[PDB]
Amino acid sequence: ALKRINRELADLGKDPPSSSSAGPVGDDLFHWQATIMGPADSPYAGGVFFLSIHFPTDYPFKPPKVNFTTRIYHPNINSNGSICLDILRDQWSPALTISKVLLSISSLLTDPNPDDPLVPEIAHVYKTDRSRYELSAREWTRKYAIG
Amino acid sequence: TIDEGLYSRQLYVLGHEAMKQMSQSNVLIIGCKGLGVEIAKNVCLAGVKSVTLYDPQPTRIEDLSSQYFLTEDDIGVPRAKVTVSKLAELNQYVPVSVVDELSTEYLKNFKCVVVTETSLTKQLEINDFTHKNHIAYIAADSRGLFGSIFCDFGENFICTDTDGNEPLTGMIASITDDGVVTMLEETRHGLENGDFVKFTEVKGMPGLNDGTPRKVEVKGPYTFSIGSVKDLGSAGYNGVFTQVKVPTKISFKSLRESLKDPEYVYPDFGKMMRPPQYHIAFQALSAFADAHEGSLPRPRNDIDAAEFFEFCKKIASTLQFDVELDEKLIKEISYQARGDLVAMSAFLGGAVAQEVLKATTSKFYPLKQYFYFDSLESLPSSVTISEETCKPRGCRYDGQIAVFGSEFQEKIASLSTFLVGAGAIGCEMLKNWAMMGVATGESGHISVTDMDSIEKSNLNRQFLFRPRDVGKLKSECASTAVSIMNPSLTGKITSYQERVGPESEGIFGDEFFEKLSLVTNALDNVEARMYVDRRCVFFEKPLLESGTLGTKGNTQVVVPHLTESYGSSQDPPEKSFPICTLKNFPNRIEHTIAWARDLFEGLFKQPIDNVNMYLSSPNFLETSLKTSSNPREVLENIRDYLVTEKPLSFEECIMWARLQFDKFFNNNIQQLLFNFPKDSVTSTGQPFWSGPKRAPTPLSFDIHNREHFDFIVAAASLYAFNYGLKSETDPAIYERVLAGYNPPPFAPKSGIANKDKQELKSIADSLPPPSSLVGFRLTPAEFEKDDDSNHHIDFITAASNLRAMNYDITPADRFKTKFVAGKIVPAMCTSTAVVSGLVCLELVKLVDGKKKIEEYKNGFFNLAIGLFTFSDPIASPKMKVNGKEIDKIWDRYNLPDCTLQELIDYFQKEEGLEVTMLSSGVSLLYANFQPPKKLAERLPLKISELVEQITKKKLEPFRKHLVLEICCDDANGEDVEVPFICIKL
Amino acid sequence: MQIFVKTLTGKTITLEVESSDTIDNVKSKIQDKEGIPPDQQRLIFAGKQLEDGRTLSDYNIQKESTLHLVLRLRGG
Ligand SMILES: *P(=O)(O)OC[C@H]1O[C@@H](n2cnc3c(N)ncnc32)[C@H](O)[C@@H]1O
Ligand SMILES: [Mg+2]
Ligand SMILES: [Mg+2]
Repeated sequence: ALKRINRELADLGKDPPSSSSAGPVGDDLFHWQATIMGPADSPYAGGVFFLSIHFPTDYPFKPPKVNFTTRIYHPNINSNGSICLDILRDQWSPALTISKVLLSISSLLTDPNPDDPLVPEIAHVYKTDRSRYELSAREWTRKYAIG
Repeated sequence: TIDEGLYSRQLYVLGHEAMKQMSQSNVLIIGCKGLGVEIAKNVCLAGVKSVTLYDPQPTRIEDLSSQYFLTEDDIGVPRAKVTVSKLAELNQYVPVSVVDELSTEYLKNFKCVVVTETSLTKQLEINDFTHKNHIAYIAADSRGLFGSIFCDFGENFICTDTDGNEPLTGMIASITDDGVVTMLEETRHGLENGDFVKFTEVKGMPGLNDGTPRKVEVKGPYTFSIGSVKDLGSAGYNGVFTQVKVPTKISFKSLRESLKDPEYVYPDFGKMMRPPQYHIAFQALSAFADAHEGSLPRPRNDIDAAEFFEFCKKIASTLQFDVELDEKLIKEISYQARGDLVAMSAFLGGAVAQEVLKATTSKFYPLKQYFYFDSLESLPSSVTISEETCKPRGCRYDGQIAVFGSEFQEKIASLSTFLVGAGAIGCEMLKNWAMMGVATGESGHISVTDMDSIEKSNLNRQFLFRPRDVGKLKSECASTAVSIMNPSLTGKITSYQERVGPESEGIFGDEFFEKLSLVTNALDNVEARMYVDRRCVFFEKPLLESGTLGTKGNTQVVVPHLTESYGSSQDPPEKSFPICTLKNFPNRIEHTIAWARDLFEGLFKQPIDNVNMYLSSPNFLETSLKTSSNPREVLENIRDYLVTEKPLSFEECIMWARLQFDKFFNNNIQQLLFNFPKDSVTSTGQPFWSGPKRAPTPLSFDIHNREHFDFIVAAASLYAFNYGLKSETDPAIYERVLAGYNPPPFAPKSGIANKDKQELKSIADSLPPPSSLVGFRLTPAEFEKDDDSNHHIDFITAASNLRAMNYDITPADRFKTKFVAGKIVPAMCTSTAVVSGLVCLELVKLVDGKKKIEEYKNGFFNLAIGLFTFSDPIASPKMKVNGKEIDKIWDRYNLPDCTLQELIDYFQKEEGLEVTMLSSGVSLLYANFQPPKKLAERLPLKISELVEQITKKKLEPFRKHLVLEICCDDANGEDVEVPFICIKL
Repeated sequence: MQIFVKTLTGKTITLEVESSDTIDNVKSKIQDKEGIPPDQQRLIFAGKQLEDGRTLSDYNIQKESTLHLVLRLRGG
């Protein structure tokens, strides 16, 4: 696990992710903290979201545990930060890098999926009253994502 | 009326109807030597109605080579008489008897007849009777490193289950007018041509819902065809299909007819020319015995081999066999005629016992009809095997010396093995080692470790443990039992109660591991297997791995500097469902069972842990307020479980259970249907509640309903257990208390600054001070599947079935709920016997120190279909480092406890490589991209000092080495892989 | 060339291949028909486990040959 984790870390160093920045906590390779910037064409524009990544002892043969730390008002992200992403539960394969996961999370942020939601109330607001959803997401990103 | 407290793991393999039919069948076993006693033991553990033994031959010393129910005090006594006493203790529901005289007409009392150690004329006489009276007949034979099985279940045998798999089922997306059934998105049906399926809940084609099975014509991994459904309708939408398994008729031939034209089962496709040779060879053995007053050829005797080969030629000519006889192989069969190996006995006994169960239950596909096996690659080549060394010495190892010799016996007696695990495979392995004479010499030793204790369900396949042993340590009992079997093992077995893992490296350290000869894994999880594999790789010890599941099993061997390790390959991982599916949109009973388990944890475990940690840690709230995802949830849990909803009696527990019923089965469903009404549509105009999403409906509490009452009882009982109150089971109190309940009104909510911190503070200070509560704790509920009086499986079953009723899913029972929630692994005694036999056949290869990789075999088998297969191990990959050949697995660098700068300089000067990353354990000791100040601080430190500083944890006194991972780049910048570093402290 | 693959659970699979196909192509075909990733497949022919990077002709696999698809188990 250590070899592949260091390969991914070096590759992140070798290529500026621009929209993201992940790295180990202190000196522990099995606990990363990553940052995601809210897309400009999104209600979360100008927001910094922190994620915690926990690599299992069996990496890359088990998915990393990725959880949002910043509060976000999204149909597919609940109050605990759990992310409704398929590549993190049962579609994980030992060929996906952390950069791919971060790109997937950014794509999830730029457009939600209310037809298979994790938070039914936010999904209902999104489907019926879009403007209220926009205002709520803007308020949440101004209150929690900016500080 | 099956005792599920004993047959728990076996019922998940066979079933209830199978075992009910099995408990009405009589089994006669002729012959009470190692093979016969193995078969009888497995049959007694399986649970047949009764077992009768017939063996009036007085005991001989050599019989102790594989008969573990015989002692040296039993010489001269008939084997059945001395074996029945010890067989009668294995299972209390299976009587075991002995008959001193066998007549043909007496055979009609038995469902199955097993024949061992019998001449061919007697076998023909018995089979001529059993064939015309429709009695299952099995004949087994074990000659040295050779084995044979023959099955004859009658001309009209009926097999109800052929492969032992669960019926296939799946959700349909559409059915066209021509029967083209299509699965959902990216879903595989898994059917094969000729299978039968039945449909339910098919909209637009009600005719398919009648329940008539239909033929399947597979057209791809996602679609199949059923024929013409023109009359039933034009097109069908949604629905589910379930496979229908149809009985088969199998016709067997008698032994007399089967001798002339046999039908072979091939255990290995690498040697497909041999079974025809063994067919002639075993008949020649019978003829030789008949011509010499029942005496087999003497070990490694050339005159007897010549006479035996003449018999083989005569038989091959008589049977019109058009096969050219391989003289070397046939004479090898002659040489090892008197061999009696406990490994071959275990392997064949497991196979034959499974065949007996097939005969008595009409389940799984039986062998058709001859099964000839050999393990001739196990014959030693590093010692002298001749007539002088293989002659009997009048000891209990004569049956093994007749195959391997006395020098190999001296090699075996000096082994220093390490057995990890003492379960079923561990018990079988210990018994095999005791019979083989392992570690009975002056320099031999056995170490066995296991941290578990004996339970009732373990007695069904771990034959070394008795009901009186329940509650004791597995390793101590196993060591005592095997010391009883072989008295020479007294004082040469050491038992530990330690779990093998990172926390036990002070006991199983360098000194412990450097004296071993081999390690055998008998575990049930992959984490421990990987840990032991890494330890064996570091210490360069041979490893024997084995695993079972139901009727399937595998064995692998890891040899230093020759093969790859256990962790070099991948296995399919456990399947976990999406959180969205579990929380809101279940469609299978597995989803609801997972939800029920999470509900159990969230109701009876987590809040209690939070309350207890609040009353212990003085700074719990301050840390939790900033180091938790939902500190508000923790505060609410503490408040509710301490002050707001603390029960002072059991009636308050009943009211709490009623409230939780309303919360989890009536109100959340109403909120969900408020968010997504049943008439809602997706963003593309399709209905929302279609296909994998099933529209739920709220439940109204009715006391007369069984599931509602079960949930209330279990929830109230578990709450009382949490608060230490006295629960009750009489329905009268429940009906009295619940009658006067007024549910608070509920209306789903439509939704619509920094003061919340003040609210959290107000909640926190409202809690009673920890100082006022000293010595007060709440008992948490720790999940326990095997106890049927703690209300755990009862609660999980009730919650799962209620949530299934919410979504119109078919509820399950406590049996399946316990299977799913408990993550139980189906287990069988026959599979354990087979894997132990294979492992002990590879062990003698390890002892001989064979170097070539084609001499070792990894084995796989499935006894439900009668499949055996073997393959050579994979050689460890090689690589080029600095123009030198390096093994990628078994090679390492050995360096002193130098400084980081000196290590980097050594790698630069010696290997010509530039170090870029250096890590130890779970820490990054050095990286090329770190700031110059940190490096300049960390360079002049020794590796041990650097590790201690970075981990902030001093190395233990017993720690004698460090393992370091290093990533380095060459001069050109190309990344080159290198083996790990072993720093000597 | 047409070959057959038998699973440890009794299922049978038919593959249309050629003698020049690598083991990787066969594993990809098995993944297509079964969904088992190539890195988790253990194929056995005539007592030899097939390894990635070689061809069928390296193992003398011809038409109507039978391979076995096996896996390891975790009980004990
Ligand atoms: P089967 O499930 O019948 O029995 C397995 C036995 O293996 C032991 N075991 C599991 N895991 C470990 C570790 N890490 N160390 C030592 N022993 C282990 C169980 O206790 C069963 O006896
Ligand atoms: Mg146990
Ligand atoms: Mg277990």
